[PDB]
Amino acid sequence: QQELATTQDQVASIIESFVELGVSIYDFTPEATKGMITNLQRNVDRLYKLNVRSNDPIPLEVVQYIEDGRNPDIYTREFVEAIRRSNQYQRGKMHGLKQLRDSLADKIVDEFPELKEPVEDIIKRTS
Amino acid sequence: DRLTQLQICLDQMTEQFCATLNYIDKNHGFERLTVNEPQMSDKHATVVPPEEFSNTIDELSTDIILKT
Amino acid sequence: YYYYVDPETTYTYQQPNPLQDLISVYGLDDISRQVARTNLDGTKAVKLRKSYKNQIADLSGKFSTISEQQWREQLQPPNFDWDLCSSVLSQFERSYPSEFANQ
Amino acid sequence: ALPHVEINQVSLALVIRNLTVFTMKELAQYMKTNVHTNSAKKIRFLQLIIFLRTQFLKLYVLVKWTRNFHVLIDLLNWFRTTNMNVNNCIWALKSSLNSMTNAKLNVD
Repeated sequence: QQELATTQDQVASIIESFVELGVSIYDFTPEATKGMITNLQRNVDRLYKLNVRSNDPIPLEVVQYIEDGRNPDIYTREFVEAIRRSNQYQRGKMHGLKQLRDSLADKIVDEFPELKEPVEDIIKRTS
Repeated sequence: DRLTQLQICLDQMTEQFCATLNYIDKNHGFERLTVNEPQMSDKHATVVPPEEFSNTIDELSTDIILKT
Repeated sequence: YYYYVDPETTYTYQQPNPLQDLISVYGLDDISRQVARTNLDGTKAVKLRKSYKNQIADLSGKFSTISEQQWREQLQPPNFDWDLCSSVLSQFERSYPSEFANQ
Repeated sequence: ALPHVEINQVSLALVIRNLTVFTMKELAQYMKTNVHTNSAKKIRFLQLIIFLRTQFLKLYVLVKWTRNFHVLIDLLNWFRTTNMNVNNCIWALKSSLNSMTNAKLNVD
């Protein structure tokens, strides 16, 4: 997490260099803004190496929210509700499907007794 | 007559093999897991109560036995 | 009977078993505690802006919500000239430009 | 063991890397176009610094959100795969009935 913290810190440093550089070119001495743009490019190169050190990896709604201007907190939140709702959905399908399996299986059990013993093996297999 | 009834009963066996799974694969319920069961958004889930779902499972499980 | 338990194998219940609390199995309960609509105490954990206004609020200045994928499609170090650039920026006269807001 | 996909996501050193590459290309292009002309270099430079500034706002948002990326999606991708696996059999069950009439063959 320290790499993310230092690359984020330098990100804030260089965006602050864009702030003070814009204020400097608005309220315009050369050495201040020349040293400010060399600090800009230096912070750029530290973005290069710092993020090369970091290395972290419509379906890709993240970048869509970054470009359009949305908060990915609702993205990952809808992902929590999607994994929970999908878990209850699949488990519900398997529950009702098991109800059909033992319901119809027991119906065949009371249908004929000579087929009851093997279908018991069917309801006891894959265990 | 005697030859057609076998084909009709067979086609009904297949149509029941599909229709029996069609209802469960479309209308069913979730599970409480350990916290809650119903989601706040139940627009496309059309959750049916477990009573009519169980009775429907019993009926669809009975029709195939009757036809058999 | 034929085709009766013919694939003699223990095709076990699917390894990511939905019968188990998969949120607790994969350890996604902390991020759930962080991003859920309801907090662990009980109050509504919403109050999140539809935009990233909190993180531009971590910065300073007016930020009106306004390319990168195209860069990802076609990806070593660029070039630069110091004396030529310093000679380029050495020009800005003290006269004010046109009309643009400092908002 | 759950299948771990590799596509659908892009690394971070790539987005910042080609980012600042594109920004340096902008500083070179505007650097070559401002010299030729009288009051357009100023507003043009302000436009460049504010546009780069807001793209870098977007990247500030991404970097702050990143606090790995591949693992948090593959689970839901698999949960989406299983549902389709449940739905793929019904169409075959419908095609079998159509395949049975060709085998079925009263007499006058």
